[PDB]
Amino acid sequence: QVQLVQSGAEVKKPGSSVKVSCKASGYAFSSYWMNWVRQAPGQGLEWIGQIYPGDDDTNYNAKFQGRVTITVDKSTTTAYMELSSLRSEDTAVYFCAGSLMVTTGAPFDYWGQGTTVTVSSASTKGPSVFPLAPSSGTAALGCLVKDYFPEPVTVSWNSGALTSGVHTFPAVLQSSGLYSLSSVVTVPSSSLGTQTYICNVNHKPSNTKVDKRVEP
Amino acid sequence: DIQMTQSPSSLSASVGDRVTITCKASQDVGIAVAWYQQKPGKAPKFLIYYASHRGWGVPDRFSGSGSGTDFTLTISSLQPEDFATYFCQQYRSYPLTFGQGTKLEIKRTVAAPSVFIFPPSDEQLKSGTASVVCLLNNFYPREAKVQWKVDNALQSGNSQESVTEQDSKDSTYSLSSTLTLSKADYEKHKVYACEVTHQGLSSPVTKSFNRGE
Amino acid sequence: IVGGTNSSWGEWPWQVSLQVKLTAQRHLCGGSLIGHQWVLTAAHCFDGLPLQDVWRIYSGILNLSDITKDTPFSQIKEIIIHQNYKVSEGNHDIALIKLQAPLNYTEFQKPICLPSKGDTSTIYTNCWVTGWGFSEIQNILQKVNIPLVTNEECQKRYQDYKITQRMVCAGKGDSGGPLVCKHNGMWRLVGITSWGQPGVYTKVAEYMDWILEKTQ
Ligand SMILES: *[C@@H]1O[C@H](CO)[C@@H](O)[C@H](O)[C@H]1NC(C)=O
Ligand SMILES: *[C@@H]1O[C@H](CO)[C@@H](O)[C@H](O)[C@H]1NC(C)=O
Ligand SMILES: *[C@@H]1O[C@H](CO)[C@@H](O)[C@H](O)[C@H]1NC(C)=O
Repeated sequence: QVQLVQSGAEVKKPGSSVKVSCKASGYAFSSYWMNWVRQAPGQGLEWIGQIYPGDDDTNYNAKFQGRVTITVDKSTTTAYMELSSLRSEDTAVYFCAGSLMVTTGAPFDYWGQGTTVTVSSASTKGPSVFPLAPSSGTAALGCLVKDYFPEPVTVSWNSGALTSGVHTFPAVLQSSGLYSLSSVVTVPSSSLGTQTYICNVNHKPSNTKVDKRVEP
Repeated sequence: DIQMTQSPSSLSASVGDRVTITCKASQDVGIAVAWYQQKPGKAPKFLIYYASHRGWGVPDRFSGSGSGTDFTLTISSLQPEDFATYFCQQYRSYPLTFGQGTKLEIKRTVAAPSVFIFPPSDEQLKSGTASVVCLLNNFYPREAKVQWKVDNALQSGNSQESVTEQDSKDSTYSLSSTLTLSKADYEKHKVYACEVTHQGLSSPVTKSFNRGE
Repeated sequence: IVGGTNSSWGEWPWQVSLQVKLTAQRHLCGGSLIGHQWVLTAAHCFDGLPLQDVWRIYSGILNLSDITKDTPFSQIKEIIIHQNYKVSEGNHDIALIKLQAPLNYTEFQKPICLPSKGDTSTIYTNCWVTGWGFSEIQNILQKVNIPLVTNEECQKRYQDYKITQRMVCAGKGDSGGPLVCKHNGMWRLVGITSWGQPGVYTKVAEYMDWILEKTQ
């Protein structure tokens, strides 16, 4: 089948460069335009450029011209996008998309799953986990995962034994440059005196695992 | 560059409803307009090209129309799988441009938020920072408003709000508000209150706690 | 990059369908729109059907099943078969059709650029043949990426037929259908299907002098 598989997520610092790859299969790689599109968390979709692998002809968005170089490797049928002089504003999910038509570059009938690129001067840091202790017929428990970088952080309650009513909110980038996240769950207030709730926080980028019990 | 403006930015509908999304180009793009569907965290999916023709395997309920500067996407009978963000793209001239996106949301009966307030934990205070969290649980619509009052003083610029996607079961939203204060500033005051204004509440609901109590 | 051999609207705007309405209208041959009034196809399509009154030509058409009595069509005004062509032989299988009324170029109807006189010796690497060939007639216009083969290498297989320098070899393809190859970022009509072993195509480059003279 037709597949576009991109490389894994990248974390870069300002002034460096990132090279995102897109391995294509299941079609005539050299006969279709390969387009690169990025989706910033707060600026929608933005077309970067395109390359026709057969002739290596390229068209770049004037915004990125001078910083993006789209190249292909016909042997492995892989397209690359190299964005240089990275800025924090370049943080976005970068997609490769194949043109619908052999004869023109747009529109795009198929997209890659996307490559998350995070540009930040911040350094890798494990999460500080704090409890959102319930007050005192549903009571709310929580878990404040704060000051971690890079994303993502996975939070589970009682090692998965408690999934009902669990809400893990999207992380927010703070002024410190670190991400913060809160995970909450609602349980009967009576059960607070019977059951113990454990916030299981895993941050693979830092290899840090935190298990914090939540009690009044 | 040709700008593409989609309307509305958000749109609530129910399974079986007929919904219409419009895209307006700042310049004449002829019919060189395509439509894409993107669900959260996934890649956009190709729906329409040349403003009217469906893509490979696109259900017939998806209909595109328009020409010149005004274009429309119509879904005759919304299926639960159709709720997602929709983008219009123009490829008349380079650089190719997309619309800001129109999010289709499941319409639900109004639900008032359950408001919870959490004082900063002792562990965090030892670190010199205080985070007080206000939780709005299982409410609809999304436009709940949250305000932070410190000793009846309306805080501003020191709070960040995060909201979840529609719950897969109840289609409700949940929102968290985190007022971040330094330990020095946290102890200056006594009463911390979270005031929530929502469509489903008769009057704003305020949950407060007294520091150290 | 999706769809396989199925084509998209406007992908091959030069593609035209030649049909005859004797008792039940059916598709017989493909053609290349090379101008407002000019269509280039294979001569053998007219063997036994010399009358211009019966021929209907459809441009900007993807799905032949969508053709209806209300569908617009072009009527032939002049059938210029190559003087050297003979029904008993496949050599010089190039014919020019003049439409009674000029066609308007649209997103679905555009001419295909013809090769220059000097392009008789150039080598093409990204070549495609499009048509509604047989398996019945495929409803959707098909596209196939086929590599070109040198005349010397081709003659080894068609031992029963003399492959002249005015022919191209390669190897869902109609008689008279286009053989287009992208060179220097521009698509050019390299050949015309004549024999449907490898496909054999009339080399449009060698016939440019005849094409321009008749056209002008
Ligand atoms: C092409 O379209 C036909 C419908 O006419 C369909 O049966 C076939 O599976 C399609 N092929 C591809 C590769 O999508
Ligand atoms: C082509 O048109 C016919 C009717 O004219 C329609 O039934 C068929 O589905 C069309 N082709 C495709 C691939 O849908
Ligand atoms: C087609 O071309 C003719 C002649 O140039 C012109 O009168 C007409 O407006 C054009 N468009 C259509 C839709 O016929």
